Amino acid sequence: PPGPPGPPGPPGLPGPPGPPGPPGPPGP
Amino acid sequence: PGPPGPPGPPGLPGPPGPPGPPGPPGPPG
Amino acid sequence: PGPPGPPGPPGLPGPPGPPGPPGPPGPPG
Repeated sequence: PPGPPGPPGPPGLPGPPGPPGPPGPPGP
Repeated sequence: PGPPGPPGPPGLPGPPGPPGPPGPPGPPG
Repeated sequence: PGPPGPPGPPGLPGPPGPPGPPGPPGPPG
């Protein structure tokens, strides 16, 4: 009969970049 | 011999993505 | 039994990255 399932695939791509960070500190 | 088995399971999710861009400028002094 | 099947497909993309860092100080007052 057929062989067993192959091994797991490789890890996926890295995730996409996150969103922009928060606004910065009040100016001087 | 028998035929080859089915394709294996999908891989794990990839790693976390990188930090997003720097935020916008803060409010004026 | 036949040989093991082909390797599985790639996983999904990883989780989106975290928010970037805070922006620069705003203009002077």
